[PDB]
Amino acid sequence: AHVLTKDMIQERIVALLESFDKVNDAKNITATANLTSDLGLDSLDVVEVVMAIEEEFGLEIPDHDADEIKTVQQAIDYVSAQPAA
Amino acid sequence: EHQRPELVSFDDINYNDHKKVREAQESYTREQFIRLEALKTVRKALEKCYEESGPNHFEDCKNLAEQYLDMLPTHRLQGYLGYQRNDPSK
Amino acid sequence: IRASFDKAEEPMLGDYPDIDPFPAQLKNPYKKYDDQQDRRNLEEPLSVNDDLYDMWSPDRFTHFKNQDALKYFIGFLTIFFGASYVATYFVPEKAAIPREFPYEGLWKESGGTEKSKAFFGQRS
Amino acid sequence: NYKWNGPLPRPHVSAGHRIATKFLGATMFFWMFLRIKEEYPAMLGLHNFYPP
Amino acid sequence: GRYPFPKDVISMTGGWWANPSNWKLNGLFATGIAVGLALWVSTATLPYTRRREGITSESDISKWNAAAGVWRERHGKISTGEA
Amino acid sequence: FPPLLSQEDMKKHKILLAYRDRCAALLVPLNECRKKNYYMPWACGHERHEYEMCEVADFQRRVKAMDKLKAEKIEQAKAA
Repeated sequence: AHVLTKDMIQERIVALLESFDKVNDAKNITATANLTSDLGLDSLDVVEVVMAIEEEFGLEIPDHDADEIKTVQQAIDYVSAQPAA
Repeated sequence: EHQRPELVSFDDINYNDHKKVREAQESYTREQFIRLEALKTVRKALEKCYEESGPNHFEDCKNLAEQYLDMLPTHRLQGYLGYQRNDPSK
Repeated sequence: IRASFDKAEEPMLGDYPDIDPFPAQLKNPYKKYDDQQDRRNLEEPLSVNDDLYDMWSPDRFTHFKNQDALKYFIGFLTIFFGASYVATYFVPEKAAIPREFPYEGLWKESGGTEKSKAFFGQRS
Repeated sequence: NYKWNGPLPRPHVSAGHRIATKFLGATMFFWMFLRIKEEYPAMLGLHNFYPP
Repeated sequence: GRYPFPKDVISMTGGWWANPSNWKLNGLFATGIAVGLALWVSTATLPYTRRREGITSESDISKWNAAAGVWRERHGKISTGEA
Repeated sequence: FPPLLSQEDMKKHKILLAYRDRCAALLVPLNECRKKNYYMPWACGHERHEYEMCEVADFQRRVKAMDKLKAEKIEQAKAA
């Protein structure tokens, strides 16, 4: 078997947003950055981001938590809160 | 021990004493089981015909098979009441 | 309220609150109720005729309308059986004879009698 | 997990499974080439039974 | 997974993960029953088994058909196909 | 064209209902041939080829029968 870790969740989201094109930069990204302002993402762009977030993690999420994860650390702690890796 | 009590009809037994009436009921009962054993025995033989025959059972024991199917409506429990509660030729 | 019998059960109650029934299976699962097994928060006013809106109620498929889907099923029936009956007019006959049998069709072999030959006999 | 968002490596399978793949895949087409050859007039459909 | 389970209840199946310590020992008993069951049954069922084809003679069954004819002629029975 | 069996010959070897015809003569050792082996398909092939050839020769007269069945079927349409 295999067990998820924190830094796995970290490096996945970092390398995830490295492959996206409407990001601002490749060096601005932190563990505490805003998705919207610190990465230049739109209201509509972040939804495509979260779509890739849910597909790449495997796990799917509702719309209720969709505007809950507006910064990177919120999304990391969210996905680490679920036991389905 | 294999005892054999006698057979008593329901005709001319004076339906007031319980002795002859109950004996006649039990006689017409046990004799009906004797009649049933013919059906059971011919079934036991007919299946053995089917066991040995294989394909040609159609012509080996057709008479045994229709013997079974003819005995079927006339070999069962039928009640002592029906002959007791009624009289033919009347 | 919702269905026919639901409105045909309204004038019975005298002190029940008459809530709107809704199938709990068709509530979304991602809301976090008390009973996660039944998508049900604790002090929820149950429906008159609860057990057709339980999770233990039958499934109640949601894509097609019931009355609409009945038409699709009978259409599948018709397109099978009618065209199969049409193919009975379009069938070609076969090329050989059905095969015959000796001993006057083996009527003696399937038991039988000369009197009972009519209920036997295969292509003598 | 060493690679993220790059080319995935060649997978590592053990020898005992891949030899069984080679074995059963050999036997399958070998058995085919037996049976097709052995019934090649019949299996393909030939020598019709209708008198000319 | 190995989530924690309440060890208080005793089930006939054992429960969640029944791995009792003397399984090498108790298996010596039950299999000793099991083998000891089967050969004890197989002998006991032995006189109740028989060979299906060839238990009696054809002559017996043909004479039984003869007895069928003797019965049926006395009852005066038409064939199945006579009308 | 193998000869027809006797009546006791059908009654002896316990030949199945559908199999009892003119062509049954090659059958009664064939199954017996099969009794020597254990129904293994690589064995006893020449005699099943014989039984088949018997039956294909029967098939050709089955077809020539069904051919003969149709000329008067045309002639009945030629009644007008």
